Amino acid sequence: GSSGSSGLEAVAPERPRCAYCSAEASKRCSRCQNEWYCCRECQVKHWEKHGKTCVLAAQGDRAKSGPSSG
Ligand SMILES: [Zn+2]
Ligand SMILES: [Zn+2]
Repeated sequence: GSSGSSGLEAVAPERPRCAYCSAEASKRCSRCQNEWYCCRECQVKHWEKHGKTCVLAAQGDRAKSGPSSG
């Protein structure tokens, strides 16, 4: 009996959040698209810092999706 393999750790992903109020982000920076925020209110506030991180980045790889309505 010569065996020994183990590495199937299961972990669930976490939803995005704001950077100022860590509140429901469900939004993306309309400048770099590499940040999350609840509303423009915070975006402006935490802009002095984020700014540096924000770098002109055009849209790249897009995912597939399709919402619905009731
Ligand atoms: Zn916020
Ligand atoms: Zn940005």
